[PDB]
Amino acid sequence: KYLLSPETIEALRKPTFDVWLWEPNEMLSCLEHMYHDLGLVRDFSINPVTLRRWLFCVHDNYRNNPFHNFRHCFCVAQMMYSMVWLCSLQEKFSQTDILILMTAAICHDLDHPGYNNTYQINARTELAVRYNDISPLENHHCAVAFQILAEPECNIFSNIPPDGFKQIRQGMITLILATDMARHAEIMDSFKEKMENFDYSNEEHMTLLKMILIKCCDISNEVRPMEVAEPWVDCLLEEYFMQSDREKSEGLPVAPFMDRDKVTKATAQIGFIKFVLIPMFETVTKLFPMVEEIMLQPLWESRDRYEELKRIDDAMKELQKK
Amino acid sequence: KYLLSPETIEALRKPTFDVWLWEPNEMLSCLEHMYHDLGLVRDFSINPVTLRRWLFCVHDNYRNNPFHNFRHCFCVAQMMYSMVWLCSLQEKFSQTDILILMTAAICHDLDHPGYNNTYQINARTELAVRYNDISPLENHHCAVAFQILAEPECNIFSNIPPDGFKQIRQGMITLILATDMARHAEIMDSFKEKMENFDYSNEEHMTLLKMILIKCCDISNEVRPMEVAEPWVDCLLEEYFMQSDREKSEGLPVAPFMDRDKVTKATAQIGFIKFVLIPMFETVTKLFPMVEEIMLQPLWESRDRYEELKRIDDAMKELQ
Ligand SMILES: COc1ccc(NC(=O)[C@@H](C)Nc2nc(=O)c3cnn(C4CCCC4)c3[nH]2)cc1
Ligand SMILES: COc1ccc(NC(=O)[C@@H](C)Nc2nc(=O)c3cnn(C4CCCC4)c3[nH]2)cc1
Ligand SMILES: [Mg+2]
Ligand SMILES: [Mg+2]
Ligand SMILES: [Zn+2]
Ligand SMILES: [Zn+2]
Repeated sequence: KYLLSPETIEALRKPTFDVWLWEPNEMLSCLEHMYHDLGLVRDFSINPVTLRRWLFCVHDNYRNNPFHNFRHCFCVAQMMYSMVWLCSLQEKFSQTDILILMTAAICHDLDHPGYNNTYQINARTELAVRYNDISPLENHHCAVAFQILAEPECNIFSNIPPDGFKQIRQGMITLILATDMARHAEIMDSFKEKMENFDYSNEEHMTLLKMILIKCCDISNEVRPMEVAEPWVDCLLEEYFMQSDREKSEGLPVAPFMDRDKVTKATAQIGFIKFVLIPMFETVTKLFPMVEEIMLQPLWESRDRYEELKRIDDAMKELQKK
Repeated sequence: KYLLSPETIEALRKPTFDVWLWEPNEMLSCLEHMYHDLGLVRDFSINPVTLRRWLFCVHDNYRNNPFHNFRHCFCVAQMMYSMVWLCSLQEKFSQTDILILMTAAICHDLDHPGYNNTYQINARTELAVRYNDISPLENHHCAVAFQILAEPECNIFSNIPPDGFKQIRQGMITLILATDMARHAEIMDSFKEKMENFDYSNEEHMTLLKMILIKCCDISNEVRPMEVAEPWVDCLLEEYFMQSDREKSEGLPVAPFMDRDKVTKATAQIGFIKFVLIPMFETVTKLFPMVEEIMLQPLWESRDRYEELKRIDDAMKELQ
């Protein structure tokens, strides 16, 4: 099982990579390859043995949730990796920025519990109390990421000078905190503002672009081939129901899109695709045209397919009406 | 002792109150009085007994630092109390806002370790790593505040509907997080921006004002009579120097303004009074003119005194 075939290693570079075919060790090997392949091990003097141990801690710090598990972690990092090639991001970003994008992608959901921020806050959990209701999950993911890096045996940054560490740390924090969907509209507005006259030499412009990139990868499941993308919806709804169930037997509010009685696989995706994914990737296409064909296309197909599924679903519902 | 006298109860409403005369149990009694006096106990159905246990928990959660200790906590709240009367804040703010201001003031520095954010961040402390370098101390103060309020025996908000709690919690977090001096100019800029045409109806305007109010009380030591204020400068430097020593000892960056070899009592206060205190109180005076005579005058006087103490210091150094 261990040892990636050259076929796999080449497939790893595209958004068509079948993320379900592999097990922890294989995905870990793939992640390891990405760091070597992108020139990060080289340019940052990353002890290659430390790189593997680090990946092991990361994996150990992910929970067995239906959706927010290590495989999701792998999907986001693999999609980021695909973006780097598709958009030749190495022509626009320094290696440090590439390191930040990949590492934040891998760490962005560390120790996720399976219940979102709205639950944390409403249920006044320890995390919501610790972070004063401000992106409790994302703040936690960052903290865990750096508690891991604080451990010598897992410190892939041990050979980077202090100034570079601070720059990397700051960049990662910004990107991980940017994955909080509550800030989606805000961040999209900020990006579309800079978008009027984007400037690659403008640090603030690049910061927003990196935020949009990790955001894109985080919710990119529907960009993948239908057979690869569809099973994720079930995983998502499983986790969502696990929460709405709890919020119900606790008297806490319940979100409709998480309601076991109102949400279907299709209605869970149609809106998300039309008003979240497509708009975001469209803006990104204004910067990278190749994105439209490789990523906006599968999104359009997915949207149409789900709208058809919804009609069959509505038909069955009509037959259940009394 | 813990039974405040009529004289004490009346003096407690002015910024001239001598905070050094009382012991913790007496200060606790004073704080307790403030909640009854302001109508917070009535209007929020605070169980009087719970109010006492809570204050005891707050007190227990402050550390014995030379500056950031329970007495600092008391000064800020006592100054906020003074302000409510001086500016007639109950005419401008709801009882919920008064509650937010008073409770935030009391909890704003909970469990402060005696070393600022720069130290937490540079030493990569547990707190800095937990808060991702974002106002680690203030975030912590706020977390402890609600960890205490989470305990049923200390929950002074136990009889407040959920919607009220949320509005209060959000308010306190905003105010406690606003006490990070790294954000001083930023907050002053936003406030002054609103001040171009202040609107008591505008919630965003009122949020900034509350932020400025708590900020004023937090660094209001020099507004107090010279005899009350003077001792604080020594507590301030003691704490500051404890940090710079440690930083030197651990090979960490040292901030000149906290450096034991460069800071004198006069240089510590002059700039602070002239560029932080006065400008901030000047803007507030625009909304509350009575503040000029009660808080600015003491400031101008302290400024002039410390400026003189400086010329004397320089002449003494020069003489050698
Ligand atoms: C605007 O903030 C939002 C936060 C969560 C959602 N969730 C959805 O709309 C649900 C019903 N559908 C959905 N489809 C996806 O493929 C997908 C991928 N990620 N996510 C979620 C984004 C938050 C974490 C999981 C998805 N949600 C939608 C919007
Ligand atoms: C602009 O933000 C700043 C933050 C801290 C300082 N500190 C100082 O200037 C020191 C030397 N003097 C000073 N005098 C005071 O009466 C006073 C009261 N509080 N503080 C500090 C405010 C931050 C916490 C302690 C004071 N600092 C100066 C400026
Ligand atoms: Mg997340
Ligand atoms: Mg403080
Ligand atoms: Zn994620
Ligand atoms: Zn303070």
